[PDB]
Amino acid sequence: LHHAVIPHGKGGRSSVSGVVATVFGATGFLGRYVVNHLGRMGSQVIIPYRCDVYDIMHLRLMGDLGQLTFLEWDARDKDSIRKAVQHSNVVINLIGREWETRNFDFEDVFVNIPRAIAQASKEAGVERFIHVSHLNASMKSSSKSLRSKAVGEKEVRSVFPEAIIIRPSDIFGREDRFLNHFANYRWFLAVPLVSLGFKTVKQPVYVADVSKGIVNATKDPDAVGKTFAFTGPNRYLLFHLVKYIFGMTHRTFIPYPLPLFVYSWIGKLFGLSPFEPWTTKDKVERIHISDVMPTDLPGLEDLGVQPTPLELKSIEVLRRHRTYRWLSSEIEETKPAKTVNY
Amino acid sequence: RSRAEYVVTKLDDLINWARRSSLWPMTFGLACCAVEMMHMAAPRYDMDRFGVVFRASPRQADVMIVAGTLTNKMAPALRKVYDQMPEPRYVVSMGSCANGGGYYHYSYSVVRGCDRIVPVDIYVPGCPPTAEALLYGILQLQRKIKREQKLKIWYRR
Amino acid sequence: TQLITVDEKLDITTLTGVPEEHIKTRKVRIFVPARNNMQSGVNNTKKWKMEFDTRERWENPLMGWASTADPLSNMVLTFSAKEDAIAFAEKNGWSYDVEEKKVPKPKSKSYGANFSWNKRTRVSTK
Amino acid sequence: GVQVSPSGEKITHTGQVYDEKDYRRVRFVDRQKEVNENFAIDLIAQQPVNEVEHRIIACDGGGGALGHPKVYINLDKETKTGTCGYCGLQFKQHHH
Amino acid sequence: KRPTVRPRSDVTHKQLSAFGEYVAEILPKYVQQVQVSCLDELEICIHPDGVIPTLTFLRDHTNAQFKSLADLTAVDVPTRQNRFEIVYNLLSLRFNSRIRVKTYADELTPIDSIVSVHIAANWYEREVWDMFGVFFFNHPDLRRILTDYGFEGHPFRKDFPLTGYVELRYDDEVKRVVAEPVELAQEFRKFDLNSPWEAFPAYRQPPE
Amino acid sequence: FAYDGLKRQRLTEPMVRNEKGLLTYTSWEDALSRVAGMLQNFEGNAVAAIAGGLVDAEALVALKDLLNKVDSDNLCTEEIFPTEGAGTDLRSNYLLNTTIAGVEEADVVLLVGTNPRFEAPLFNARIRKSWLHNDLKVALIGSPVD
Amino acid sequence: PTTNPPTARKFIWTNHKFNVSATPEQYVPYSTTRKKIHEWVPPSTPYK
Amino acid sequence: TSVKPIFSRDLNEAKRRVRELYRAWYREVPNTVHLMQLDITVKQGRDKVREMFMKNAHVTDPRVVDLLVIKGKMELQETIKVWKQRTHVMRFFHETETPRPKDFLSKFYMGHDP
Amino acid sequence: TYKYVNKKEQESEVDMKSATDNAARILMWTELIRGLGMTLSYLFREPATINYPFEKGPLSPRFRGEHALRRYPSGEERCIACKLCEAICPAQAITIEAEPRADGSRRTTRYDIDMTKCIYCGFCQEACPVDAIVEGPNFEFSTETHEELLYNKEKLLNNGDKWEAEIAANIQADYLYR
Ligand SMILES: CCCCCCCCCCCCCCCCCC(=O)OC[C@H](COP(=O)([O-])OCC[N+](C)(C)C)OC(=O)CCCCCCCCCCCCCCCCC
Ligand SMILES: NC(=O)C1=CN([C@@H]2O[C@H](COP(=O)(O)OP(=O)(O)OC[C@H]3O[C@@H](n4cnc5c(N)ncnc54)[C@H](OP(=O)(O)O)[C@@H]3O)[C@@H](O)[C@H]2O)C=CC1
Ligand code: SF4
Ligand code: SF4
Ligand code: SF4
Ligand SMILES: [Zn+2]
Repeated sequence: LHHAVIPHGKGGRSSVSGVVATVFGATGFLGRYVVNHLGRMGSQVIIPYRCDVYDIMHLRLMGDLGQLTFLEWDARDKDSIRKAVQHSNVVINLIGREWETRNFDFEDVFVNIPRAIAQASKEAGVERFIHVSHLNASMKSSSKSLRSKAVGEKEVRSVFPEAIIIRPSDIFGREDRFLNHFANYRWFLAVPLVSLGFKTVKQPVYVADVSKGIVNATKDPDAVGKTFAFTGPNRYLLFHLVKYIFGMTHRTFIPYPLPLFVYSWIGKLFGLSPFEPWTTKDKVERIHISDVMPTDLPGLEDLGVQPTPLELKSIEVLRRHRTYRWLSSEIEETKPAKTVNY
Repeated sequence: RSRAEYVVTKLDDLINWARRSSLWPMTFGLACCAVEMMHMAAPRYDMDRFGVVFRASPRQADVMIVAGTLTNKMAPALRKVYDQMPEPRYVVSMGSCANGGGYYHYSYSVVRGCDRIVPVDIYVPGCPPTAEALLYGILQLQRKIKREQKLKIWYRR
Repeated sequence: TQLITVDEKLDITTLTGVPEEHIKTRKVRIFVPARNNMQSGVNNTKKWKMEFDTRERWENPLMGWASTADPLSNMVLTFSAKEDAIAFAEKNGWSYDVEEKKVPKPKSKSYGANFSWNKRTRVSTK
Repeated sequence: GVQVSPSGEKITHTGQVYDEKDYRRVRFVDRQKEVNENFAIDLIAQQPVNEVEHRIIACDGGGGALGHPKVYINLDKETKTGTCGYCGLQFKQHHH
Repeated sequence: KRPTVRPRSDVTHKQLSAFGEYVAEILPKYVQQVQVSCLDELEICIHPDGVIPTLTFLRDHTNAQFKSLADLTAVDVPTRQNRFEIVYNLLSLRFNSRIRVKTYADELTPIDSIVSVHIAANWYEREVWDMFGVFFFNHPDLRRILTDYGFEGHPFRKDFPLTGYVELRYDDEVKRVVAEPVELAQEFRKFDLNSPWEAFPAYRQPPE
Repeated sequence: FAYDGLKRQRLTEPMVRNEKGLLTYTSWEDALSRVAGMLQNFEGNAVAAIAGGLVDAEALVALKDLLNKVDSDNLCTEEIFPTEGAGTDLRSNYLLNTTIAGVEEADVVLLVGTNPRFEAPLFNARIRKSWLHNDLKVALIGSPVD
Repeated sequence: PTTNPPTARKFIWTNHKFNVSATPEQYVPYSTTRKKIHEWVPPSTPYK
Repeated sequence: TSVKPIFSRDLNEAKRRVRELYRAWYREVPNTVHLMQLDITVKQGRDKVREMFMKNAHVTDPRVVDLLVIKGKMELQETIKVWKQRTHVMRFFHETETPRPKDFLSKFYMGHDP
Repeated sequence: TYKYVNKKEQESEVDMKSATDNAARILMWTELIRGLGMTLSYLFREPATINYPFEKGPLSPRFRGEHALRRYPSGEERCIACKLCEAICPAQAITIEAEPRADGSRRTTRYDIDMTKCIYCGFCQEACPVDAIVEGPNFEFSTETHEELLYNKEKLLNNGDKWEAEIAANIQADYLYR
């Protein structure tokens, strides 16, 4: 290898981990955690960004001096994508929206941008490309986003043949769109679950676990060309999961069995917004799609991460949503949700 | 280009003009450099003329002038009062101590630069930087937040 | 009534606050420092010193400076006596390597040997 | 003078430049690497040789106390001029 | 006469030597050494158990009246058995004089606190404990005063590194200021600024 | 002045042969795995070691223990010393037994088959010092060398 | 500097530059020292 | 081989002081977890207290263990009166530090540090 | 000698006029009215505010600002890589490496100043034997990133080329004191 890419130090802030990683979805929810881990171990992290320097400026302290390179990029600019991936050996793709704008739709975001990034990366000569799709993105799913991510997986594997495809489940964290969403149902009268929240199984995975998995994929020699499944340790029904969320929030719980078609109607009613929508039709379809069982795919165990349970890491998310009455409540004051083997 | 882009740009220019014409520091200093920031508040330089008025609580504060040495006993308080400010919050580091540790860079009890704790928007060098230099930093911050285009990036989204 | 009896090695490592790595994995060197041959002055070879084993120094990615990860790289401790250095090292729990002081050997100097009648010590120049 | 590498990056007067495959040029991407355009090596190569008459010349760099500590250069070797160790100005004795 | 040499007065040296003899013969139980420097400063070195009688006598004696404690500090000389040399600087406003009282301690022998004599000794002994680890008996509230909360080790000791063992930085994963083992972008360059030629023949030690 | 050889022609990464026969860089795990696999493939007489000149005693005893554990005794050095007779069995047979203090103490020295000025410059300097002061009788079997 | 202009030198800038931070013209630090330890290059010819 | 005691004449009285300090810490841990909004549970804090005590368990000198009791009592008081914060409490867990493995292969693969 | 700041001399007794004066002082707020009048005088004075950035605060030729590396009138850099500034630098903000140049002169290949670590004390410019490193009076060089405040040899030489017009003039005006 090169003389400047040899790792040095004891793995701290000022150390050299010998990885030059271009992280494309670094501004969003998972991106800040993966950039935090990369800069923690000490890395050359390139952040191509689209939004304001103020909006990315929370990432400025994630690493040492000169170890983070921020640069403009446009999703329609192959020249800018190539100039972002020109000096790198790991290219990490986290580009994604939960809705559709008039400039970018699901097909563009989950197919065209990852294909362009992988093509520029292959023509620039990187040796590791990591692409984060979603779990249960096989094909012919009931939502547009899952099908688009599946055909994006196909295109990414066709262009870059040894790309590490990571399929995490519904990621929960401090700034997620999952636990904060289910706690944001508290602003309405009831919780409108489809079939009262049953026949829908979920295993959420911690964002720090996903980020540690991505970093160990950057330094894993035998992970090339593989598809990993990043899932949590316990499978919960959707009803029991929302029940545990509202119990930890200590707010109230009134469930409501509401049919899926009119729930999709009110979902796209909320989604027809110029700003970031509270929910969309695709969002409620993703909520009510059950998670598949990962049998043959490797996971966080095979990639070197112990999955932290939601019961252990749930109070750093839901303590924001509780009132003053229940603010000083511990873990043991809320009964954990019942798990299911299936 | 189309009509809507020009309207968004002019509205955004108005937004940024208000934001840079009214910026309030948190009444917060540490050392030598805090003596120099009150020398900038002194009548010669008139940060009040520039439109820049102290508010003690971080809830009414816009810009955080980290002026002095950040110690290990002070860093959690620094981060706390940074996080308790509202969303449009900007940070100016003042002096060599807040920039990169300064004259106590090799100390056991000194944070090597306040950017290890808070995201620093601009850096003002000197030990202490004169009130001239801090006024220069404040005007540079005004130009920097004049440069941003939140509404325009939102429309391009 | 104010004297108790202990039969131990005076271990204060739990009171020093040093982490376990920098106690167990460190080797100190106790010696009188050698006189540098660029000068003839010998005032620096009078006090005993302990230093620590050298750890890794690498190059900074940004500027190229000498980055380090150990705290005890510039640690030099001075002592009046070798047994005092042994006492300090055993009290602080560091394994030590001790070099005996290299005193210069006394030698016979005579200006008249430069002008010998028969010996080879006569010099051909001045 | 300044020269450019095959990678297109200009070379400083110290002579250092990043390699083609060096990852540290992303530091210069979308920015600039600045190099002082005035090189001291050729800026002395354009300096004329000071022609004096004495066997030992004294140099202070000019300006008196604004220059360097004054040194004495011995101009005996006819095959090589005498150079001040501080300012680099060459001196030559007259053999005519 | 000499404009570059500090003028000296022998009268102050004689008065301080006479008072040193006076204190030494008044308190032979604890006074181990009495010396007067070339700078006309009086130092009495005493046993650690005699700190309370010595300070009380110096404060409450009519001929001493050292009612003001200038400072309390410690010096770490880690080549002797009792490595912490504890120094009390005292001021007499009645007689316009200054005295220094020295004692010794090591890492496991505390000495008596003089808070009952001087109230400034409270914070000064808190500083001494925080910086050097010397415990003080019968202190009202002996705790750390200058180091960070939960700081392990006493940083003014000689064997403690200059940069320390941990540093603080903000972690966004846990949203907290957290401590990490020390890593420096540029290591502190140790300079050997000691000439191998003897500077002061009056302080030439005999060979070992 | 030969310390600047430690700045050029240096091995920094482990290398292995390709499938075409060229040396390319690899990881420590891969290099040690290949060498260990070959070592487990081959038996005691089939594996041997040879040591050069700039080698410490720690690596020598480590390689000795490794080849003794795979039952290999072909532990050779590239410098030749006679093996029969006493050989390396007796420590007086291969050692400067008189030592450099004995260089100062002797009065007649006989150098057989060596050029001490270049083979051991400080030992030759001590010979010259004792020749100048104590008047050694130095004699030589070998080529006429300054 | 109209009655007492400064001394003219051929390395002084003919054109001044203002503070060019947050621009493509800004100063970016780098190491001005060349490579020190040189790796041994293996030959490109196989032995067999 | 005769020294001057600090508080305890022998190791048994100092062990009694250690036991009393452990009682006070074990009582305080639920109050700390309730008052400062800590991620940990009551079991994790008591396990951490036990871990620190067992870390210091190898001491057999009465003066050293008396000073350890003194330091533990100051930490306890600094926990009673809220001077240590959430960050100061969570520095005991090292949850951001990747631990160095104790095996020779990992020590060899990372770097030259033994 | 000494004096009392609050101890009054004897007593002013009790007189009817003095009692009336004290009653007027307490009731009609006389000291409050005169404080109002003095603040009114400040209102009618002229402010001491200069019009930054069009008016700049006055300075002196000794002012320690942004660092610079000077050259000789021939254009050769004054620094001779003697590392005296790095030795004297109290904050250890100077890093120097050097080698013989192509013509044999001893010039720096690396003269870095961490200006976030600098304390701007002038020890380097008073320790330099050849007036190579100086503190030009530029203070208006605040940046937006921490990296670009870490100065290397090229930046320092380029700044010395930029500010040579007033650095030489200031050294001419002040050098006779130093
Ligand atoms: C609206 C019209 C204009 C109004 C005035 C506006 C301009 C002036 C503003 C001045 C600045 C005020 C700022 C706030 C000041 C607060 C302090 C303050 O005022 O304290 C009050 C001070 C307090 O005094 P004090 O506090 O110093 O007194 C000591 C009191 N103890 C010991 C209890 C603390 O004075 C008063 O309370 C006096 C009130 C007014 C009394 C007026 C009496 C007038 C005469 C009556 C008739 C007399 C003759 C009777 C007949 C005789 C016949 C023989
Ligand atoms: N969040 C979840 O529940 C899960 C998400 N994933 C996947 O993981 C990835 C990262 O997740 P997450 O952080 O939550 O997603 P976000 O919603 O936070 O967005 C991720 C990033 O994508 C960027 N981006 C989106 N659209 C565009 C576009 N058209 N052009 C340029 N940049 C764009 C955004 O940049 P900017 O800020 O500039 O707009 C943002 O930084 C996504 O691909 C997501 O589908 C997988 C499993 C679960
Ligand atoms: S940078 Fe200098 S002036 Fe400012 S606080 Fe630090 S020491 Fe004081
Ligand atoms: S700047 Fe001056 S003091 Fe520093 S190395 Fe160069 S010549 Fe020496
Ligand atoms: S001004 Fe002082 S602190 Fe700054 S570089 Fe010069 S000597 Fe160092
Ligand atoms: Zn000269």
